[PDB]
Amino acid sequence: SKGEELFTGVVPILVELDGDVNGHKFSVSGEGEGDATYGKLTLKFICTTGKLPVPWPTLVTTFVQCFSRYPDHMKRHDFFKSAMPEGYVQERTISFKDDGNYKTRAEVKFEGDTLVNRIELKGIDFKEDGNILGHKLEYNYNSHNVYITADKQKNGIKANFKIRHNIEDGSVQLADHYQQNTPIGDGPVLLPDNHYLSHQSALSKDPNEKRDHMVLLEFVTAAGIT
Ligand SMILES: [Cl-]
Repeated sequence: SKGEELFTGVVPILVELDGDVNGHKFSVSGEGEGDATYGKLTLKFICTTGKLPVPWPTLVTTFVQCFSRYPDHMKRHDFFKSAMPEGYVQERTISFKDDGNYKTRAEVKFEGDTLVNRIELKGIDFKEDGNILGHKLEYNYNSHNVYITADKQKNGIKANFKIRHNIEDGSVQLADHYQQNTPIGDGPVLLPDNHYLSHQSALSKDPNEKRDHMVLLEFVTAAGIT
């Protein structure tokens, strides 16, 4: 299909995020590339406003599941590529256990030769010295399964999952994610049977980068259908 064909090699990516959490405003720009043949993503993000006012790991899920590797037998379930190049809107509520929540709305779509993810994020009701605004979360990340179900009435998909954020005290902060995707264009897409995306991530730093930043490498593959 047209959408599949857009991803057969390495595709440049651009990420732009405008955030407001507890009324503290911030912006992040990111860039890198995705290779859906390997399910592989490499990305570098810069906070362009100063220090990020929340922990870099709480933004990982927000900052392109179109680059997941769907196995050949699962190719009829790949909603994300089927919506391209016109793209899809990706909304989430992210509820941090005993703390505030983020709401995000992003558009993921090709703008010429580049896959772009443009996000607005608003965060409310955070504790002034909780794990988030206080920056108590470890700079690391765990593997998660993203359970995908069709959302036929929106011609898209929903997903539900909980991110495990390891805290500096040895405890874990859960970040419950509720996700809804809907195509930007009016035509048909692939509506999947229930399955999951296995996402694995590793966060590092560019020891030559003086700006507040995050380097993120990720591998994402679809599974759950035998
Ligand atoms: Cl999981």
